[PDB]
Amino acid sequence: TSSSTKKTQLQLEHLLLDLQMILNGINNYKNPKLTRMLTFKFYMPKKATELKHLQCLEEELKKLEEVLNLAQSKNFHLRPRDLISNINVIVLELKGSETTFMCEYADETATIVEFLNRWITFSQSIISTL
Repeated sequence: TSSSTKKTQLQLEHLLLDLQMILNGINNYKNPKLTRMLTFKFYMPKKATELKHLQCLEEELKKLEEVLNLAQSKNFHLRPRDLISNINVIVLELKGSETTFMCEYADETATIVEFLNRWITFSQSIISTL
């Protein structure tokens, strides 16, 4: 692979790992607020096959932050503000130069777990196809 491909694969892995960390940290037998967190409704991408589709993740990060404020502080090195800001920086760069592309959402909302599963899968998939 090229150097550009490799650094994109690296940004995507860093994105992956932070999304993974959030999901593991909230979705476990020990989190007494998981039930409450699952009541929130995340918008989902209609299609997520290309880096520009990360726009759909970006637009949900404020919501993600709000839900993460219910999590166990002890499960995260960073405060949710700082973790989400890091994800935001990576997403902004990975999605590419913003055209007239606002992203297209599915009608069905999803729990935080479904939402994070979608984006982790998306990231794993794109790494594999670069």
